Amino acid sequence: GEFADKLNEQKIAQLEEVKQASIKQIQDAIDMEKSQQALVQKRHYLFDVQRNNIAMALEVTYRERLHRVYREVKNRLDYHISVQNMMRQKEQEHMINWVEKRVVQ
Amino acid sequence: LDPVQKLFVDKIREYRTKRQTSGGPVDAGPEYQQDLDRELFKLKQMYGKADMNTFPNFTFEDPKFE
Amino acid sequence: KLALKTIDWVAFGEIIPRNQKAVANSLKSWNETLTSRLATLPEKPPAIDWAYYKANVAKAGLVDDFEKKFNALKVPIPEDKYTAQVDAEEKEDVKSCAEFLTQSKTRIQEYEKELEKMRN
Repeated sequence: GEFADKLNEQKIAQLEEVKQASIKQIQDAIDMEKSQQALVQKRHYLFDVQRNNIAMALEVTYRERLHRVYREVKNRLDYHISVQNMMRQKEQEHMINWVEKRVVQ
Repeated sequence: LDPVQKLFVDKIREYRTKRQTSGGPVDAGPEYQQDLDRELFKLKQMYGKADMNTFPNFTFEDPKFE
Repeated sequence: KLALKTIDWVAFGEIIPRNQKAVANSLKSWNETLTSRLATLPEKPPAIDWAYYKANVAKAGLVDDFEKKFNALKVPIPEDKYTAQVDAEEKEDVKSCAEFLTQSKTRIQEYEKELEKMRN
């Protein structure tokens, strides 16, 4: 009678480890595949971030250069005006003093 | 305040003699140049140490990465 | 106009070893920084009201001299002497790409072969 029970419980136990292995292995075929899919697309992005960064940094630089030329020229131009303006004021200032000193005479 | 009016006249005349004068700024006084130069110097401070009569040089910075 | 290889950030998060997270972080922020920057830094600067300056000058054809000189002065675009990444990439494909993928495939095969048996 027991002949069966031990054997049977043995036989089940087996297919119980069999189903188990089987899940565990196919879960692993699964992981492997995710690992791959990732290394695929995935990895390039790192270098893409890097290349993008460069591209931008040159653009900013180009633009900044342009802005610098502007600022500096305009700056040279504005100097002449500021000067001119200062001269006038000083000349003017002087004239009023010349006037009062003379009219209050 | 009708008498008061004939003073406008007196101002103009003196404006006139000044304006009629061509030989620098009228009644120099060495100070003028001094002050001038002083303010001419502040503007150098403001606008930079270059020859403002000249078009600018440019050597550009290399880009920078962080 | 720029080309800019599009980028999904959560993937980028998911490909950096931990001992390298530092780098990756700085790489992200620079990008963001850089981006913000270009949003505010205009292609070209404002023009220059040359007429106006010409209108208020004192030294003769200074303005004419400058307007000329300004235009047809060609500002150099910076050399891209920086794409050694292309290289560091191709390298990590020797590495990541082939080597790993080749072994992963072979492992998936045996696993499959191992499920083969078990079917019988």
